[PDB]
Amino acid sequence: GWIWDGNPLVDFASSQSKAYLRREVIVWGDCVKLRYGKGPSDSPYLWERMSKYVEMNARIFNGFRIDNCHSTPLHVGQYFLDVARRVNPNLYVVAELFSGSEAMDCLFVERLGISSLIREAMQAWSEEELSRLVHRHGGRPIGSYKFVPLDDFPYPADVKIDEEYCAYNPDDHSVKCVSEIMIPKTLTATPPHALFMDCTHDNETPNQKRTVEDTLPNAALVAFCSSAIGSVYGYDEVFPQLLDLVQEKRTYSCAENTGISKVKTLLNNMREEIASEAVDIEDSEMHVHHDGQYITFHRTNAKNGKGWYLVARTKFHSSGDQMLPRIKLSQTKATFKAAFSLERTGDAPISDEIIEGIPTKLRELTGFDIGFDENTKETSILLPQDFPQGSIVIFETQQLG
Amino acid sequence: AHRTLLLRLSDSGEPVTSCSYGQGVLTLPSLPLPQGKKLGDMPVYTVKLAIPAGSPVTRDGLIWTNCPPDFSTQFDREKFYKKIIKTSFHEDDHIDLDIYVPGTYCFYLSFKNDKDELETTRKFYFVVLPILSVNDKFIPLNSIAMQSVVSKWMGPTIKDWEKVFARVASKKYNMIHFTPLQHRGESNSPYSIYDQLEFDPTVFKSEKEVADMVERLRTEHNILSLTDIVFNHTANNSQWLLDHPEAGYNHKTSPHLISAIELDKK
Amino acid sequence: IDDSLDHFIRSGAIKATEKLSLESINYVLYRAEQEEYDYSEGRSGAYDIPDYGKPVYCGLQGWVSILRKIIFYNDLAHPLSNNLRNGHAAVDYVVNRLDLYKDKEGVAEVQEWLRSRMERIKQLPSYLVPSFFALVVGIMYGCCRLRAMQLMSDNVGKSTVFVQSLAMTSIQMVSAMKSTSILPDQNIAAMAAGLPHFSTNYMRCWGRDVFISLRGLLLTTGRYEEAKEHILAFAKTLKHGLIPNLLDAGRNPRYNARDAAWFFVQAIQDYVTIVPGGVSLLQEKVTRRFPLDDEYIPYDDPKAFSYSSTIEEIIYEILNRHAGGIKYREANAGPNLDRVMKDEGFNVEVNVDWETGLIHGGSQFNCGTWMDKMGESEKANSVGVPGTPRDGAAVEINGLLKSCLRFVLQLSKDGKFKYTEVTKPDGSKISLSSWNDLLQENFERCFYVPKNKEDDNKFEIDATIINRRGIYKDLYRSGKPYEDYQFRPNFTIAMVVAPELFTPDYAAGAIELADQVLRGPVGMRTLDPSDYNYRPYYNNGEDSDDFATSKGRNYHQGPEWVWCYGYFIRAYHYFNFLTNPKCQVEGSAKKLKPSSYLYRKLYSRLLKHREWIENSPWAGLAELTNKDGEVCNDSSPTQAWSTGCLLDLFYDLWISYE
Repeated sequence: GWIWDGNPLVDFASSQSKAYLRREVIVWGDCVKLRYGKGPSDSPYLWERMSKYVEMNARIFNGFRIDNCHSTPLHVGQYFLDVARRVNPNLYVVAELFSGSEAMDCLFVERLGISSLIREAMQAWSEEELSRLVHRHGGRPIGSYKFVPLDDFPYPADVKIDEEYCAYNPDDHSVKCVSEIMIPKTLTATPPHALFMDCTHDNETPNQKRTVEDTLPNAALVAFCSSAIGSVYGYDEVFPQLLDLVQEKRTYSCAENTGISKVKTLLNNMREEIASEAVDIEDSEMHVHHDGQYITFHRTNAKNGKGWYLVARTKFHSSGDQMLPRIKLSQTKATFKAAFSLERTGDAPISDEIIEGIPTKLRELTGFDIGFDENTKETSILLPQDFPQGSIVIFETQQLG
Repeated sequence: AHRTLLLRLSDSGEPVTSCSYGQGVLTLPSLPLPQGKKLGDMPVYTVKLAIPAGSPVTRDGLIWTNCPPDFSTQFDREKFYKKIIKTSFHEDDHIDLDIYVPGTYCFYLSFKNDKDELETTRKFYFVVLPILSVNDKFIPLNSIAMQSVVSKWMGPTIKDWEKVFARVASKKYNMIHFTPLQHRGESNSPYSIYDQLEFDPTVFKSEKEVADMVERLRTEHNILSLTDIVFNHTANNSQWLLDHPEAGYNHKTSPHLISAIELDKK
Repeated sequence: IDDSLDHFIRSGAIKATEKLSLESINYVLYRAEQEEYDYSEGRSGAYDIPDYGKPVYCGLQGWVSILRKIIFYNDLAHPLSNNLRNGHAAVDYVVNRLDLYKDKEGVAEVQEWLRSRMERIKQLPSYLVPSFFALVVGIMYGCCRLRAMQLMSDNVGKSTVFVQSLAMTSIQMVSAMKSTSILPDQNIAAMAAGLPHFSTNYMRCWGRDVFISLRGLLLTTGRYEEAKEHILAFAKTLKHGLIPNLLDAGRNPRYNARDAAWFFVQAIQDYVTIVPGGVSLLQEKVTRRFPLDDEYIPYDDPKAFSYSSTIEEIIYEILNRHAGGIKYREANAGPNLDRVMKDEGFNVEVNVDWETGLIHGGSQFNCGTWMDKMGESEKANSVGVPGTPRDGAAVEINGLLKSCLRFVLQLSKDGKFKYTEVTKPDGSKISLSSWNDLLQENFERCFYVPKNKEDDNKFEIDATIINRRGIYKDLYRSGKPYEDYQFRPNFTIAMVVAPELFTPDYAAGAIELADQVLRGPVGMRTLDPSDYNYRPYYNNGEDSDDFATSKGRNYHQGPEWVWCYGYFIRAYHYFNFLTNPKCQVEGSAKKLKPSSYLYRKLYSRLLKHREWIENSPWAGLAELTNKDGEVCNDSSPTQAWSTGCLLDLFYDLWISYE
């Protein structure tokens, strides 16, 4: 099970803990803890069983997802992921990892070979908390500095030179040097990759924690981040309530194209076009702004001037009418891409053999004015007063020069 | 080609940080392999280690890494390989580390002490991300859209599962997260696993039946599959718990809980 | 008229076509009047334009085919121009007819856009209606044509007008109907053989036409989910180890088709080769609505849905039972199936001469091949006499067999086919690789006709009955042995499906003669003009006493068919690229790609087809042409295999060099 506020690195079923005696355990009688020792010599069947367990799914799937990976011992997780990697060298490891700190989180990623850490958007308590969360996984600041070798490098007189920056074949998928002097691209500690979930199977549904309207802006905010995204089935289908993994047996409705489904089709295809246009950490820039129940997300590629601009009026609660000032973009041209509003059309159906979501209207919006001053080269973007909470608009932007 | 990065080291063998991106990990870029080429055909990446001239580590200095020296050689976490450090007082030494397979690698240095002893730096890890293709369409790790679906809520038939696959493929996800697909224990929770070594018999028959469905997801909907994996526990009614009770914490294996057993039995 | 009317008429058309489908576009653009009656119980049909006639399609194409020349010359005096001034009936017709299809995907939205604009047009002076009518129809036409190109695959979406005009035939031919279908329990999309006469009831679906066209109309365009459903729908109708030609929606089909079963398995290979993940087709389970032996029509018997057969065993069953031998008189034989075929013709037998490994079948009272014209002239005394019985070893049937064998051999290599044995009528077993290497050794021997008299002693040649050297026989040991040695385009099918059986120089030189002899401007001459039986004019109404021409027995001896031109030029391409060095150039990365000299040759042989589909009221290619391009007034004006086999060529060039 788990201790209340205890360090997950300490095996509470081991000698160094009194938690079962001192009763400090919030327990799962459902599952029985497995005792790996200091190695296979301390449990030769469990290690042999888990090994073939790992080796089986490594033959099938493309990767793993490790529940409470922080509670899994290190030497254990390292051994089996190495075993899986011998089966499936392109193994994609995902982990809901919250160790005692970020430094420890990074240490686990180092030794385990985790490829992405899971971050949840429903943990946000307020509009700003979400905007910070989205700022964390949004990218680097716009106009951020780029790295060059300066006076901290040796310059061998016999160093190779890409005269006129022309020794990179786009089909060789090379790692390009910073310039003509071929000092290789620098291997630097970057933060571990994130898989941003707009809602997990352990999160309370937007109906529960906020309202159902947020399912549109929330998902758009998450999808604009420079990271992997995810969602549980039913989030887009606007289910009314978090499913109990233990009790419930109802079946997913076959009602197609409900709620956000058409919007996630747009978002993912939109990110499919962005594809391999941003490789290293400095290729994808961002700007997130928080103003009341509005949250603004500008997404920018640092090489080509293409961008996407998201205006999201979130619905954590029904908090009244708020008017956003005219958006100003310097030396940028904008273009209307799409806009949607989500509104609840009565409560959810009550069924016993099938789980159906809340009826929703995905209304398309209009009334956006994009003024562009041909002198100052400043694009102005105005919203219509018909922009209810739970609505988004997406602009394609392009920097001039 | 040019798939080399420069990992500068300090005078103590620690890696130099080039920018302050915050607390992080030495992850190499997510890139597809070149034209029509397999993992064996070439080093995935080459990590060039730069050792400072005349630094303390250059005295009988060796680089030790668990990076296999060949594609044929398999990877052992505990098997490390020697690379000699070219000592000069004026010129730095550079030591390429050819990498042929994704995964987690690490390296440390051994050098001669000021007491002529053998001293060893910390292990320093760097990660090579996998290369996810769906149908020879490379998927950057930053473009993944993953759908979590619980199987026991997807109906009772494989045919009733491909209805969910087509719905999420319309919503244009490119990866599906599968809650554990094995025979569940008493309370029917997907994470309390009855048997980890064969799948849900109510829906599946063999390992081939799930591997074909997962491959069917890969070719008809351009979607990749991954599953939960539970390490910390098994279900409270595993048929092998009777044949092997030592895999848990017993009065025999973990005696400190004897005082704790008689507190629940009382 | 106001400044906003202009923007109103030109907007909203793309959003209206959003939810359309390559199936539903058929109901908006095409629909022959007979296809329209099918949905209207005979009430509606095509709009009769006074002092003119009717557009050939009820859909927008019917209007466009007339309006294009009217807009070009500003023919404000045209009968349609006059009619559009005198009333709003043609204005209302465009909108109302979609009530028949208001339930199909995206038609309701397209109908509303048309309705909303047409109503606003009617509020204009009468003399302005024609221009706005043509403008509105033209705009919605283009948006539907665009939607088609977006839904189809890249090779079609980025091509010339001619390629796209070909691809639009796939929409003409694939629609759902009310009188027929390809499945007995449902009514779904079913590919017609051609419009208008092969579109309704039993006359729509034909297994030979479906699968010869399946590659071009469905795979080259990307309609994979529609190619699968047509394959599975015939899988249920397998009996005698053969596929029926007259698919009666999977409800009492006719099994006189020795050809369909091998074009059927050919398409299966084409499906698996092309569709990403197409190997998944093999394990697809089909309800076999007939018995595993070959009893009799029991469409209501509970043994219909009795058992299941995967495509794996379905492929094997065709191969196995063919070897083991097949003997049967057609079920329900008699006049109620063929009121002119003789009593011995309903007895169909097919086996393999294992000294060669090829397949013989039929008789002088049969029509088992694609050349299946049965005579009927009582005055000319030809009742029951097949015009072209092609008994014994037909080139394509065995070429298609080699292709099938080559397919399943490399297939089992990849662990996707579990079968290797094959039982002979006595009780012997032969590996598929042995049968494969049997044809590889004996085919060209039994079929080639050497140019040098010296070599006749090696190719089983009877020089008494010959006409031209340097040829592949049309048949091997048939009934009339001089019909073995006739120059017919049928051999090109084997060249396309199994080129391993041919030595390059012989195939190259043989098809150069077809280029000079059998190649018309649009149609492939179905018989060497130097033969005595050559009659290249087809009148299915001639009453006179001529044994050849009366009641249209000429169908397959002389007349120039268009779908054979596809298999011809595909092989003309392949073997002029292997043989003649002037047709090769060092393509990028030294891989072998054709030169402009070869492209120029292919280009010059498709001009007369582009001209045809351009100046055709039906936006397609005919099924048949009389001598030297003359229009055959009995030929269907648009046929599936006629266009699907030209698309076949373009996919060849695309999938290999682009």
